[PDB]
Amino acid sequence: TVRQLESMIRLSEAMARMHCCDEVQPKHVKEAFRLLNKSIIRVETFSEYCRISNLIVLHLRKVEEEELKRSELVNWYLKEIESEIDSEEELINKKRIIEKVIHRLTHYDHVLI
Amino acid sequence: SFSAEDIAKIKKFSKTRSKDIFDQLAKSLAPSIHGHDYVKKAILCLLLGGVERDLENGSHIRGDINILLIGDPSVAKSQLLRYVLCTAPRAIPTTGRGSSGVGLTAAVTTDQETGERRLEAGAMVLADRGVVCIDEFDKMSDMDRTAIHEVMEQGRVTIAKAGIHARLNARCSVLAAANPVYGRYDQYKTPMENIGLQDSLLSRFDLLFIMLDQMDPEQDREISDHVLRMHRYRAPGEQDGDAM
Amino acid sequence: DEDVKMITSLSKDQQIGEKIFASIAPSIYGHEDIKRGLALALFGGEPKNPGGKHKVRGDINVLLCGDPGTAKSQFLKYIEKVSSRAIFTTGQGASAVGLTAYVQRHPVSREWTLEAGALVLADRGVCLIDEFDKMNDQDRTSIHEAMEQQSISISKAGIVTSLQARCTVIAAANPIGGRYDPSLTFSENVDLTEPIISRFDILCVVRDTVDPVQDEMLARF
Amino acid sequence: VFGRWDETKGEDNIDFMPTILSRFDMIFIVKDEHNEERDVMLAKHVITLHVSALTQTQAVEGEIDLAKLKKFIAYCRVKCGPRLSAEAAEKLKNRYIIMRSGARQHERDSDRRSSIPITVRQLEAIVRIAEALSKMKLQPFATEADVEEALRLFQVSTLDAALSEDQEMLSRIEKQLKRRFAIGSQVSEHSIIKDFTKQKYPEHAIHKVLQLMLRRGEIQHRMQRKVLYRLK
DNA sequence: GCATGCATGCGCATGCATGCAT
DNA sequence: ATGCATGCATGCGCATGCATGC
Ligand SMILES: Nc1ncnc2c1ncn2[C@@H]1O[C@H](COP(=O)(O)OP(=O)(O)OP(=O)(O)O)[C@@H](O)[C@H]1O
Ligand SMILES: Nc1ncnc2c1ncn2[C@@H]1O[C@H](COP(=O)(O)OP(=O)(O)O)[C@@H](O)[C@H]1O
Ligand SMILES: [Mg+2]
Ligand SMILES: [Mg+2]
Repeated sequence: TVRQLESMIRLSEAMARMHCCDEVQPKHVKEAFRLLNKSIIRVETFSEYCRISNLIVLHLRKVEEEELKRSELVNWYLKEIESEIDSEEELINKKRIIEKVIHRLTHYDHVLI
Repeated sequence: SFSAEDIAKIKKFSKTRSKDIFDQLAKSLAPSIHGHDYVKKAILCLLLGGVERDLENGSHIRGDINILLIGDPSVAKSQLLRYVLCTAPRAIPTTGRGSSGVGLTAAVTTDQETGERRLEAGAMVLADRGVVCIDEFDKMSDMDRTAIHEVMEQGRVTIAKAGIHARLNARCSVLAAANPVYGRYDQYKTPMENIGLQDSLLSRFDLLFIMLDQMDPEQDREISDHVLRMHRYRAPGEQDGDAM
Repeated sequence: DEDVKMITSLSKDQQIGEKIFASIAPSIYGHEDIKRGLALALFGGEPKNPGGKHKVRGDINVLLCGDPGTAKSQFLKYIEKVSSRAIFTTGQGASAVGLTAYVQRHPVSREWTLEAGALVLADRGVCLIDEFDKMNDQDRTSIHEAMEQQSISISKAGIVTSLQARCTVIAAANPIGGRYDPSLTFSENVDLTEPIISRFDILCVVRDTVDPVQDEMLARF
Repeated sequence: VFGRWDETKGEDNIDFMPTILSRFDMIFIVKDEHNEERDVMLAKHVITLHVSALTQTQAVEGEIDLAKLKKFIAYCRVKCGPRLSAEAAEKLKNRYIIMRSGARQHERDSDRRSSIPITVRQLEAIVRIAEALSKMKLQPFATEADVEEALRLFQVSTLDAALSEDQEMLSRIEKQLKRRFAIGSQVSEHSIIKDFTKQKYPEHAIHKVLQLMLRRGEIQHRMQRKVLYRLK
């Protein structure tokens, strides 16, 4: 939040006081920014599943709002990926993965009906 | 809160009726309440009471009786409790959450004036050789029941706080009124589920009565007749339409 | 005397309302709707009472609910500064002015006094409440009776009194989970009860969506 | 309990136990009866009241002033108090017996314990209402008309609250719709309307059931408002 | 299973009133 | 004759025990 901005300003002032300089220069701001970033720790649980789910939700909601079935969705996703997959083995593996993910989303997560 | 020549009346009535004395006394207990002959007989037995016995070894045998009434709403239990309160000489009403264990049982307070510790009597201590009526008995907490257990067993209260210890007499009798856990008495379920009380508490009670509001047309007709006859009544010597 | 003429001349301006709306909270960036609602609350309305049977109040109570870091307290501080009779209090505790009336010997003057709540002291004024969801049972009951009946009844230490509490209430609050969820209703996102929410005329919802341009402008300010 | 009344659910909308409910003499239930023509009347009435509050404060048609009404009520309460008569007592006896028998029959047929029982307390409440009606006229004895009015009021309030054919018919429609619908299937509103009109049920009941299901969240709109689908 | 709300004893100092020993 | 120690509330600060609510 903005409290982080105030903390950054305070840390820059503290660093300037430490170095006895009369003005705040970008080095102190960079140090404060680095320290604040190192303070934050990411949560460990998966990202690929979230990205695929978000893409599916975005596509389905765009289709619904602008104006398909499960097979149509899978075909559209494969068509979009076409430029990214070079071999048939990877294509079929990704197809199985997305089919399982869609089944989980429809049945387990209840996100899609 | 006695006459002189009513002794002759008492002697004549006794020597005449003999066996019918108990039946007539039970029947005329409360005209305002219709039915419930066994409950009236039990209340009369409470009014009369048993005999306390003391033996050579100092053992004590209780002589008081305890009765618990359970039933559907609007079966005139609170009315009976109020009538007992009015008629009994030393009658004390104590509802479920109205008084706690410290109020029912005497306590110790340190006097600031002299620095000593004194005893303040509780509700049951005051009602020696009397009657204590407890409406909404089911709402009472477990600890209060445990405290009441000693009085119901031997009619004595033991108190001890460092520097003072005493035993007070609590030879009293208890009326209790409670509602079923389900609000209305379920006919199909066993009485154990409906009452929902531990075996020790029921055992320490002497009599258990179950009252039901059976919607029989003849009983309803008789009850309505009695209720409206009582409601239409006006005291003699009072002008009709007078306020109060 | 000349002030009245100046006010009348200002009222003749075609954009007086926009000027008044923009004047509130100069140090707070954005939130035009909040400022407009606060202006409407400050100007107020007119109570009505046909005979002595049906009373209708004219005060406009305002409730703001928002995520942390949205400067909810600054609006309350500015309103306290502007208002001639404004009483500020917090539901967290250790407030300078209490929210419940009581009779006590004052620690300073050592005299037997009856101190009323902030609602009574704010009669014909403004009452600002911060941390509206941290209140206890007594404060909630007092606020409910002051908002419904517009009066406070006291029965303590042999004293039985009824006091008027005609005031306008402005409150600030945060969501239950620390972040507003659009998928749920406003009632489900606040610890308050429906009858309390129903009293407020204006409800404002503040969110912290990441807009790079707005964030850059706020940082510059 | 749920914040707004659910007509089809009937009971379980009251959290109070039957014990505390037996003490109350009368229980009234108010619902938001949504009529297009009614809302306009309410809005116009409110606006007219707001406008006329500033100018005039006068009785509409012979209405008593607040102070006069207060003094009159106090005088009536202080002065006299009436009691019932024999014929009214017999009529009330017959009506109470019939009502209790009907309540027992309804409880047996519905196979569910009513949350609003009928006991001697209700009879005493009716007696009290009749006595109040007689007291209102300063008469020393009540008449049959007062008893009839008290019985009408007690019926309209208590029997309507407790018995809460329209609602049973709505329950029938709800059961039929639950049996016909399936999870994940789509149904057109016209199909439902045609199916239930061929069964000769009123359209308003169907619309009310659909609105209640929408409130609960079982029914959702797929394509605009023409086709519905079932959720849980 | 524990922290907290609500009495209650403990120890103390402080203020207001009065009653008379040096 | 006069100034002071004491009896009687009352605030202050504290610890301790009983009940309950999550
Ligand atoms: N629009 C804004 N313009 C200027 N400063 C802002 C703005 N929004 C937030 N701030 C700053 O954010 C800081 C956060 O403190 P502030 O008291 O305003 O927070 P708050 O919204 O009341 O938070 P809390 O939810 O913790 O009570 C303040 O120093 C304030 O100046
Ligand atoms: N058998 C009966 N005869 C006469 N009156 C009755 C009878 N049963 C109930 N009533 C009336 O109904 C009321 C019941 O109230 P109450 O005694 O408080 O019920 P409960 O004690 O079961 O809660 C009483 O005022 C009483 O006048
Ligand atoms: Mg009773
Ligand atoms: Mg704040």
